[PDB]
Amino acid sequence: QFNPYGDNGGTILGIAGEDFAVLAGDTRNITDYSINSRYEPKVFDCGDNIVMSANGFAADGDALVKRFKNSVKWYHFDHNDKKLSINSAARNIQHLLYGKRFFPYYVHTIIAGLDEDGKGAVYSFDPVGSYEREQCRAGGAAASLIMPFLDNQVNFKNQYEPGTNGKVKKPLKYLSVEEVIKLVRDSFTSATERHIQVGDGLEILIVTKDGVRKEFYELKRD
Amino acid sequence: TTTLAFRFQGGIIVAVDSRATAGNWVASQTVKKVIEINPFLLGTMAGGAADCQFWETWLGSQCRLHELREKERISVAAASKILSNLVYQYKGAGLSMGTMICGYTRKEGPTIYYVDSDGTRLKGDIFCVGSGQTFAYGVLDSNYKWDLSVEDALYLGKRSILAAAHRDAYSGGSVNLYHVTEDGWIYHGNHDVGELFWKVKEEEGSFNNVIG
Amino acid sequence: NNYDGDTVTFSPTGRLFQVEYALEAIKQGSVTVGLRSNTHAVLVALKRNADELSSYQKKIIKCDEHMGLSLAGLAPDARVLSNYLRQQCNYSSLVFNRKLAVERAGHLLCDKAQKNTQSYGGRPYGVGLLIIGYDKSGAHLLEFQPSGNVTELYGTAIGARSQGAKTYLERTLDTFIKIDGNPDELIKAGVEAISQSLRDESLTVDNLSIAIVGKDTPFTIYDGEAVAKYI
Amino acid sequence: TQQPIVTGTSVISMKYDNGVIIAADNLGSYGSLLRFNGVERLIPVGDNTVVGISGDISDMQHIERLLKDLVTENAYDNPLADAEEALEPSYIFEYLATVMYQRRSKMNPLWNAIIVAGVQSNGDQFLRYVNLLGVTYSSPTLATGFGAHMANPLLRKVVDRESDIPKTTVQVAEEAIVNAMRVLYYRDARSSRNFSLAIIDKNTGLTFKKNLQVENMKWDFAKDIKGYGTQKI
Amino acid sequence: DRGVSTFSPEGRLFQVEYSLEAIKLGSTAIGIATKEGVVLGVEKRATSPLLESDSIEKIVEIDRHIGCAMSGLTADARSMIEHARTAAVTHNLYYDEDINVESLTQSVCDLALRFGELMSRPFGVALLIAGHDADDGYQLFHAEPSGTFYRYNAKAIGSGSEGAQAELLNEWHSSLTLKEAELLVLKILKQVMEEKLDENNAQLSCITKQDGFKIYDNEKTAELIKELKEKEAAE
Amino acid sequence: SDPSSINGGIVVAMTGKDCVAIACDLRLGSQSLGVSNKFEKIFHYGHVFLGITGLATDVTTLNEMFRYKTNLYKLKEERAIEPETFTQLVSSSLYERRFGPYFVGPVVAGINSKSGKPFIAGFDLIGCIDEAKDFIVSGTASDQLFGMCESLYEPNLEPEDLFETISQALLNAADRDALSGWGAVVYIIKKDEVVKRYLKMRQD
Amino acid sequence: GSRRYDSRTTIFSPEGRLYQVEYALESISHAGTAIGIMASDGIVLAAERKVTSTLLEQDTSTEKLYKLNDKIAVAVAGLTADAEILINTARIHAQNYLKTYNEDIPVEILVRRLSDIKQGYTQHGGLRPFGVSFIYAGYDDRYGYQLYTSNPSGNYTGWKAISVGANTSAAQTLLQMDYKDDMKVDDAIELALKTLSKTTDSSALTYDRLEFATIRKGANDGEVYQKIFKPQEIKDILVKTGIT
Amino acid sequence: GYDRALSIFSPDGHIFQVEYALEAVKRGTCAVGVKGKNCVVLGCERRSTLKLQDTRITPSKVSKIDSHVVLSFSGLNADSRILIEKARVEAQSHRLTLEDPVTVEYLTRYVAGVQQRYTQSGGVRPFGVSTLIAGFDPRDDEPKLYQTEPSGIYSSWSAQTIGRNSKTVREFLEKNYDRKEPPATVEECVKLTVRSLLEVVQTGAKNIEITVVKPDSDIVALSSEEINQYVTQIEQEKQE
Amino acid sequence: MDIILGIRVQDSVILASSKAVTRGISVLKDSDDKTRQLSPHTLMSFAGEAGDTVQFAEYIQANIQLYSIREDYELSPQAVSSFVRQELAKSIRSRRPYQVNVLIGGYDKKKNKPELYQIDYLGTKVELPYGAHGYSGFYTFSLLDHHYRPDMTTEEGLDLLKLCVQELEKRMPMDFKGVIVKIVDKDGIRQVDDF
Ligand SMILES: N=C1N[C@H]2n3c(c(Br)c4ccccc43)C(=O)N3CCC[C@]23N1
Ligand SMILES: [Mg+2]
Ligand SMILES: [Mg+2]
Ligand SMILES: [Mg+2]
Repeated sequence: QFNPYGDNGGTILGIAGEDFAVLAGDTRNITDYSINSRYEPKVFDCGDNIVMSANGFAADGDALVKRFKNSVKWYHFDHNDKKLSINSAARNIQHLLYGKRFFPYYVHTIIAGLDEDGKGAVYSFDPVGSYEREQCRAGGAAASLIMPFLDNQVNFKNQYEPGTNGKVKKPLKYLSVEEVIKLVRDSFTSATERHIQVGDGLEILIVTKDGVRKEFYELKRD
Repeated sequence: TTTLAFRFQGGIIVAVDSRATAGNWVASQTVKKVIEINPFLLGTMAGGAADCQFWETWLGSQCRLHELREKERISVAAASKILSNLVYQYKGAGLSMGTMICGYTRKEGPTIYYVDSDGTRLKGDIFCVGSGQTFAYGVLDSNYKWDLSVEDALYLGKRSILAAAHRDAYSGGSVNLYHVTEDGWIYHGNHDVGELFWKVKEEEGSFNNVIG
Repeated sequence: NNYDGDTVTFSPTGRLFQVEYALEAIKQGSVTVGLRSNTHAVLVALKRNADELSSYQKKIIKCDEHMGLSLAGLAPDARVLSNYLRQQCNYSSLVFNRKLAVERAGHLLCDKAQKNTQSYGGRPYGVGLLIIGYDKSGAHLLEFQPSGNVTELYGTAIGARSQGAKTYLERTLDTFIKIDGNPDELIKAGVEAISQSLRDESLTVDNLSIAIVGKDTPFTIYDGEAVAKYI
Repeated sequence: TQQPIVTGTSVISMKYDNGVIIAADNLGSYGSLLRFNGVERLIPVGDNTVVGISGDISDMQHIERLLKDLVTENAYDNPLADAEEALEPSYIFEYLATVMYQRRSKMNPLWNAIIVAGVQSNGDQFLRYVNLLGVTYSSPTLATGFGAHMANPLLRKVVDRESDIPKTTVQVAEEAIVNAMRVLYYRDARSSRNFSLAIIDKNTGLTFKKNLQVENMKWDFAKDIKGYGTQKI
Repeated sequence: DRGVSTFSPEGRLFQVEYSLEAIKLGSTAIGIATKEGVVLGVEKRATSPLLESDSIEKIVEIDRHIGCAMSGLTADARSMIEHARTAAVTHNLYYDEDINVESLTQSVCDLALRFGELMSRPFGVALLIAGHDADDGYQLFHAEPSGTFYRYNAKAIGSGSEGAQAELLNEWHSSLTLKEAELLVLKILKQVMEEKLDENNAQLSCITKQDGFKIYDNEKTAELIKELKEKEAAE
Repeated sequence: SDPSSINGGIVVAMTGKDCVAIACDLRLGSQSLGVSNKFEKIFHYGHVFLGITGLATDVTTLNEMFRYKTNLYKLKEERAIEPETFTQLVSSSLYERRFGPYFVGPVVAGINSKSGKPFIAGFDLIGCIDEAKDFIVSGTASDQLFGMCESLYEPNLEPEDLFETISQALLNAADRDALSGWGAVVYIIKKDEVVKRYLKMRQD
Repeated sequence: GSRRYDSRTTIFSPEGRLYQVEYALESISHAGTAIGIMASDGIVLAAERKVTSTLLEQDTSTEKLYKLNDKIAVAVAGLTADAEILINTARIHAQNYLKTYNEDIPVEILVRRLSDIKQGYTQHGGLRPFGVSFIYAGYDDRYGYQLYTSNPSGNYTGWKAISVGANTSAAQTLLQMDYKDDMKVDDAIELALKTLSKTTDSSALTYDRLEFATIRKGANDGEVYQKIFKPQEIKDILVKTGIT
Repeated sequence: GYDRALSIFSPDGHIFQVEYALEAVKRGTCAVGVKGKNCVVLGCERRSTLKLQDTRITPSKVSKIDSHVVLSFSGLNADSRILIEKARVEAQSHRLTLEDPVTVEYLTRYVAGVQQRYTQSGGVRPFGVSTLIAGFDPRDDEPKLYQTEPSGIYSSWSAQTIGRNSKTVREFLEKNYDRKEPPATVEECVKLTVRSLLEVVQTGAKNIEITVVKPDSDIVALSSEEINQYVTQIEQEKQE
Repeated sequence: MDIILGIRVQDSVILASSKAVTRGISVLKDSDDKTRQLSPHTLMSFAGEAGDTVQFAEYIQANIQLYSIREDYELSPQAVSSFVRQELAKSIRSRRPYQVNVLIGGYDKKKNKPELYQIDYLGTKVELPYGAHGYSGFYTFSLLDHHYRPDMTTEEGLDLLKLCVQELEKRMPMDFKGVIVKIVDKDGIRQVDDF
């Protein structure tokens, strides 16, 4: 019997800062126990200061990104070159996903950018289109390894101020872009150690008011 | 998942938890399980997250079209029936929905309809849906009165979700409260279950089984 | 006369009057100019207002990053044909990862217009189009007629009083074709060309509409104070 | 939904400094029966692209006809069909990838794994993969089926990352490809000795080699191997 | 007879040109755009005194940020309004935002030339579409059965249009207040109407960023009519 | 689960000298539960009689369908349909639902008004005609009916003797079937008189 | 194209009349007269066949009176072929109703249905209307004995006595003169035949030029019987009433 | 399918097929509607050119669309049945989906929409019918009276008439109907409705039909004798 | 849903229907009315698959109300039951059948007789002096077979109905939360508010 789905592995991570946002992902592509590519880009600049990644089954992932990029193009044609805001992009992606409710895109989608007040924004989707704005979200193979670490080191969960013994929480102070990138790199380094599908390379797309910048880092290739 | 809604003297209380799971894995603790259909109507999320989100936003669009055409606020009866008739068309295809459509109009007063993906549409005073529904029902049934104050009713809904969050493994995170009046719903905050549990334990004297 | 009731009827001399009447709608339209060098291609269009309270009707439509057109005649027909071009450009990019050649875009517009001239019930399109673009064989300018006839040119003009601009371009042919790597001078030549078609009115800041595409220049439209530099 | 009947095994390929190399054997298997011994599975498109196909042979012949029709169609009303508006490797791949994903989405796939190898107009090397699921990826080396498990490890020792490509000559690359084909003949039960090899170079163009054979084989050591444990004679 | 989609020798569609004549017979509608809002006004024109005039609905809401006034065969407008309302709501569903006034207008105008031998004839009604969005501010559009739409600072349609448009030519400037626009619509409506203008045979409306689209009460308009009378008697 | 034995019931038909007889039980049930003791399974359109066993909803539907069709037949033909012709109509009507059939076992009985010849016929659920000279059986106790009829039947029985034979065939067959019984009706049919008799039987 | 040859069968005149309906009514005015009379104990249907021949097989012939079901019959005036199309549709509708509700179709519901079919041909489709007028004679347990007529416009009305076809003006005046509410079937039989005898364009009214039918509760007890008269039976009733 | 555009514009901007449909309405028997303080009355003309009619079974001029709304008309009788059927189906569809009966305005808006659709759809002609739609909204005691016409325009009326000689009876209503004080009782409203028809009808015998609709689904048709008593009292006051 | 009972006495038809609505684990409601008035003298109770029950009942109600308005006439109970049977017989060979069983209690004003019809989801119709759907008949029919008389008063019918409900409450495993009882007679439909 023909199975229309597959699993290309990969892990992605989106974090929203005060006036910035990052969307990162490893560059390894796999089937079963084989490596297809050590460098296959997974996070894409979609225009209008929006970055996107659809992790899971790569064929569905490529199809969705391609259709969203197309939706941005037609949004410009139909509405006098108006900039597609991140909230509007998120609602649009819901309809793209729910359109195939009974034959779903087998992916976990994350988009990142800035909202209309210039504040950092990350949105997270399930395969059939349910979505939410979030501060922090890992997706894919090693998501279960990364999220607890982020709960602890970004949101300071289970951390209290010394001397008070559980009475006063550690205050939620804002993180810089340099600080966030450190946590992203350590997240993927740790995931590379303990998850076989994670490795080769890490590509990070950073979004600010100035535009979209890229950073690349080597990961272990075993 | 635990969601509830009940009618009382001062309108409707809606209370939900915030947890979403994929198997044993806790996907999110910050899920918005009350869908703001419009400033006067609320819907609750249980079963399929997308099915509830998508079709209740769609419901908001239909309600907006109704009041543009008829120059009058849509009834809770009519709004709930638009949704139930829609999901009935899809029956068999695999939609998953268990929701309370909540509103307060002039002609009806405070009204709640339980709508469900196999086509069920039930009017009622108290409804509770989700994996932790049985726990919340216990607190509701033993403490509910029509003549509850808005303050006490809000607490009752909060306390009932807490009961479910404690015992049901797939319920937790935080509690979202809403109070539905004739002039529209009012949001009454996000309440972390971790902090709420200890606060309630001390002030109420409950949960003596748990060491704090 | 007796042969102009529909598009499915030849006259005794072999003419199609409904098509000729559709051609007449273009002549009533406002003037628009097209010209190109070897590096860039330019559209210049005189926009028309209803009155002093009204806006000036837009004339130029973007089809892709590397292609777009200007219209003269029935504006809704231009919207239909430009939408079709947008789709075809888009099909080429999505399916073949290939930017649609300007010549092939002209062939597609010809065939779409032709079907409306040989069938009962329908009507010809009532608009003329000037398509500019930059593809793998450089800069291009096309002229579309709703008869179906599409022609590749160095320069041209359509609309009311377009003959004046067309004669100017025919004189200047050897000069403006050589304007390579200088967008401003090529637009100047186009603004000077469209000026040969003006009477009573002159080019103002909300009157003028300019578009350009080239080697390292995406199709962009200039309106308002962005064209004051060229007035 | 179907099942593959007559099938072709591995297709292997890699990039080198001035272009790409691709190879595949000439067998059409019918289950374990080695039925057809003269099957060409590398199909050139113009003088800049070679498409290598594994999996179902009936579907391969269909794809072959699609590519033939693509060349005919591109030439229509196209004065620059043999120049600026010729078919690029990237155009040919994207078309195939579209078809493959559409067919899997109708639950009626073309049961193949495909590698498109070529050189672009600007001299850039093109090498990308697509299969029955519509899954696509690129890498300095690419291989299908058994080749993925056995050829890639050998080819990756020559070009391990992007920066190794300019350091790799056509002689070194071809040598590596030919050795990989020998290894596959040793170890793949659905492979043959006869194969085809194609080189697409930005300077010397398309070189298509037919009727190549696996040679320099080691078998002599077999004479000393006796029994399965304790047997001496 | 002859095709419904036939061109004349001058290059105009017969049916479109004829529908424009039907619009000339319609009751007057006026729109004025300012930096404080857009005002829409109409002549009700009841055929008899026994007709309850508040049931005459020639000004209509499309969305909270978009209103619309009509002139001509007003029955034809109902499906156009339905499409406009659906388009406005649908876009909000797809994009979680308000739709641009121009985009809404363009969507309505796409229906216009969908006739032949689709509907059997063009619409016999013209629309003034007024609204506000964040990108282009307060806007007024004139949607015709030809499929063409022009943006206007001020515009009049219907039987008293050319006399009203000449008056709007002189009176409009870029610094008009909302109050000044209200009186100006009332003044020009009073000029071109057959019957004497009052709160029962004329109707006002406006669209502001803060309050959205609002049809004025008869009591509210009656005060503005009294204010108009006094300021005209003031010189 | 098996649609032909959810409701239960039986029909039997026999030929005699210048006469035919058709009989049926009165039970309708939901498997083990007895629901009705007044569910008659024999219908008539003019002088042509039709018994139907099987799924009760289809029994009712087909009666309504053949009443529909024989009424139109009569209006157009200006005469009552004959047993031979009606038999072909039943066959045609059943086969048109070849791949979504009515779960029934119809039985036709009657005398041709012109020739005076007695006629009976049977069908499977899909339209195959069984035109026996002697007898036709149908229903959940068809095996029992075949046994009774084969031994009790003899040709050229007079109307009042045929009544006894067919009655005893039905009664004793029904008493060996859980899903049949709860009353019984016998039609004795001659060229221009038909007598209907309800039989007394055990009610378990 | 094809527009050139379109007669446009469904348009108003400047006066607000439907051309084709009016012209179809003109056609019907040349058809043989049909009369219906309703009494307290039954209904009579009488109709004149159009200029016949001696070689026409009368006993197997039917051009005027048709059975729709056991309770309802119709008299036809106009194109016979058109009438049979509608008659078959009406027969089917009656059976559809009987299957659905397990009750005989009420007379008016059948009449409304056929009349709506006629109406459709005047408003859409671009086809010519049916050149037929019906007189419906029927019985149901709600209103009892009922007479209706319908014409190509699709309009229908109820009657105590009515005529369609040729010389309706003269026929209706004669019926209006002699009809009374307490009238019985045997009296109505006489009135119908006397009216046809005076209005006919033929020299004399004979059995071979007539079709006759009665709907009576003269059926043994609480039921209704339709009687389509045979040629010999029409000959006898002509002698009984003193016309021949 | 037959697609011919029958309703089209003429050079002077008129749609003649719609205008000729109004001429069919002009030919139809007169219909009148009058709303009192707590009721609405619908009066209808019956042409006495047709006697020997069976009045028990003949289609009545006023039709119930629901238990609380009625519809009368002037124009083609066969055309009106199609509109009445559609209106009745929509009324039940509304109850089924909204769980509330139609408002009088909604039902009017639907019927008017159907009429409009038949003026720009291919292969169809407009309805030769104008309607008067009257009743009370659910749980409301305010009287409602609306009018529709072939073009599809509709509006609310304190009192209105349609059909032949409607110009005359509208003349009567315009001078006799006071808005500040409408007919306070059922008697006064029926009297004014009968009076308005007597300007046009001929004999006050079986030529006048009267239907009274009150709040909460209270609809009754007056008999010959009841109407005859109004006819008698009106002329006895007139002899002065 | 669960238990629906019917009994036809001398001058009326009595329908009894359970109040419970259970969604798997919990009883969501204990006051549910499993009936729809089709016409002034005709009542229909129902039980079957969730959603389909109310959808079917309201669909039938709408159709009978439409007929009543069109003809200004109330259909007989027999005619209504035949319409309902055909709809279910049509439904059973559909893509997704209505899984709904019904009882139709009506008073025929023409014949001055009460009438009770039992129809299952297949379109199996029978006219009965008393009837039920599901397992309800298994517990109650032996009592009805014993005590039932055709000349019973309405009060005697209610008493026999109480005995049936008591037996159900004793031997049935499920708690159906009592029954709503409605009477259909010459004066129309009324609910017994204390049972
Ligand atoms: N962070 C979220 N993403 C969605 N989401 C949800 C689940 Br469970 C899940 C599992 C894998 C990937 C995404 C997922 C899920 O339940 N969600 C509800 C709101 C949207 C979502 N939350
Ligand atoms: Mg690792
Ligand atoms: Mg037995
Ligand atoms: Mg037993």
